[PDB]
Amino acid sequence: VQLEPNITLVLKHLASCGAVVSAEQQAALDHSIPIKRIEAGLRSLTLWGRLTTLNGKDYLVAEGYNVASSKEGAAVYETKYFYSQDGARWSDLQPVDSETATRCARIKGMLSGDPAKNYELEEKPLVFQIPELAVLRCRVDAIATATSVIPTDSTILNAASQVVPNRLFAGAAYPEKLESYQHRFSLPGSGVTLSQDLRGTWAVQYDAFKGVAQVRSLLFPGYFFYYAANELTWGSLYVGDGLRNNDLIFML
Amino acid sequence: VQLEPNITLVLKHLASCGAVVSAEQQAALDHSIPIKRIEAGLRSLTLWGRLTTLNGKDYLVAEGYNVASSKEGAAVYETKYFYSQDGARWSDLQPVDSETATRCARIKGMLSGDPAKNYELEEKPLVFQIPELAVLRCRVDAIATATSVIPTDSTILNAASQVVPNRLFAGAAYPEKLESYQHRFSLPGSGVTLSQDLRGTWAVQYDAFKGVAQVRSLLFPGYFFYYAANELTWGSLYVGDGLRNNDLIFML
Amino acid sequence: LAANRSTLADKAASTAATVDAWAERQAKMEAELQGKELEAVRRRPTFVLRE
Amino acid sequence: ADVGQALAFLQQVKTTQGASIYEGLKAALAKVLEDRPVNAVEALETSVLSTPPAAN
Repeated sequence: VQLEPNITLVLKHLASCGAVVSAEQQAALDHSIPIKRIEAGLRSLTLWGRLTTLNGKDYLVAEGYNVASSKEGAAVYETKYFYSQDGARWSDLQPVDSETATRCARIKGMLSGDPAKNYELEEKPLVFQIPELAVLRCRVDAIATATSVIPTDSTILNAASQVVPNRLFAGAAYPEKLESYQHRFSLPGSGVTLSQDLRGTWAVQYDAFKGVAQVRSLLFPGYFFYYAANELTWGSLYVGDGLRNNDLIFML
Repeated sequence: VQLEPNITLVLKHLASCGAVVSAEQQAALDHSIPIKRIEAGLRSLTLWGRLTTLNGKDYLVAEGYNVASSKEGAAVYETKYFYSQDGARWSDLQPVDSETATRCARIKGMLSGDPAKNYELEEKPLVFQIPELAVLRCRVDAIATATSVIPTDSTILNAASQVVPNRLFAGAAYPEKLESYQHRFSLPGSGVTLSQDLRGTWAVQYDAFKGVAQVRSLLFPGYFFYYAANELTWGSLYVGDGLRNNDLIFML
Repeated sequence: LAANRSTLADKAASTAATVDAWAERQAKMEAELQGKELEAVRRRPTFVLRE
Repeated sequence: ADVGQALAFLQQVKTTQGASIYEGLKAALAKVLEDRPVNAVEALETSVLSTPPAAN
């Protein structure tokens, strides 16, 4: 049972799904992730995804946290996000207010690739200027609250009521069924899995000979998750512009 | 804690040590290892190494087994070996008698690369003809009984007195010391580690910032082992002609 | 703890003992079979001549 | 002299999921000492006095 997703295995298994990174960025990540993880005091830090931009400088986004705790029936991870445009130097991706969350939710299209740009919105005519990093952080928040996939019963609650890896996890009995996976923020033993999601928003392809399942999000096309059952590893990645697929009812 | 070494991580970590495989052979392995593992009924099957030949068709050697048991104070693995010269089709590497083991031990030089060749030896003048695959099997057996490195206390004994992965293994406390590693055939809790080997036959380089230790054999130059402590993975590989280094006393 | 490890070693010894016992039984039965067959192959002339 | 009294008391009371609380603790300690686990204090509730839901 893994303790943390491995970026090498993620990039190896999800390359068929087109979720790839540049070679220079791959090396740069191999160096930069440990540095930032140590100098931020975090226990976990991984590559969350890669958002494409109009000028060719895609945003790499990394997500880290220290400990996850059960609060109000949800497994809350106090996560912290960082962004980068070369894979070597990570900057903070600061949270956004709730009022601005709606405005950035109204902004669509592929991001510009210039962290200093700000878009404009008009309301009753009061104009707001929303920084691009705000739009980025909210798209990341939406995609994160939508997917955040882990296997079912891979976590467990400890005496201090904290969510820790279940080191005696044996694996998913039926890896080709959506019941084997769940959201990260669902408490262990709560029985809520991906099958409770809106029917038709997930696809699962399972290679029963090699034992590798791929779970693709259809609501957010670009989110891929993999689960290897013979080695008991798993991990996910987002690659794409970050916009939700609203025409899903017409495409199924 | 891993359950079985991953060839991708092995080739990634031991590439700096020159332990590399061709690109075509890498893809071919990615397909061929599961096929052979299933159709042989084995629980584990990994790439053991790669022996260079005089005609450019290096022998890839794979090692598999089903279960390891404690017999007579040794953790015996009923291993089975396969060879290949393209990475796609695996043939058997059959054991060799004890009498022929001495003769093939007397044969030196880089292998020919022609599985149908046989060398000649002369004794009191009785001439023996030793097939090349016999020499290959003997060299693999020697290198295997010499190194076969795993971390210390990574295995454990179960109720049926079988050697199984210790899924609660926390990691080596001091990864830069030879006490953290042991031979595979040493029973758990026996206290025999690599520090009991002949002093000077192992080298250890530990990158304390990334947490990756590399253990190189100096007696069989070409055997490399890696241990990553932040992700708790490990694995080894042999690359070379298979001959022992007898001049070690003059080279240290 | 010491008692449990002793018990485990004992049980493994028991299993090895059963394997050895069955091997012994097979060896003995094959020996008896060969003996019977040789006795039979010896008395063939006395059979085809007398009885 | 209260030690023997307490020992009889503990070997007397039965576990909810067993018997002889004394012997339950003894088996727990023997299991912890058999393989000294990572974060033994935390492993008391997650591996020995219980069983994780997808263990086998």
